[PDB]
This record gives sequence, C-alpha cells and structure tokens, in this order.
Amino acid sequence: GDCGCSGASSCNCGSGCSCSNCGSK
Repeated sequence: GDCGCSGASSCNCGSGCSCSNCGSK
C-alpha cells in the first residue's frame, strides 16, 4: 500500500508497481 517508494508517489507496491523507480529490482 505504498511505503518505501521515494517516488511514484510512494508506489512501493514492489509487485504491481511497474516503473523501475516505483520498485527497483
């Protein structure tokens, strides 16, 4: 639920998150 993404509006979805910044490797 967003919580670690310093970008993507905090989109740390990790899984669903698409963009790389949204959740690097």
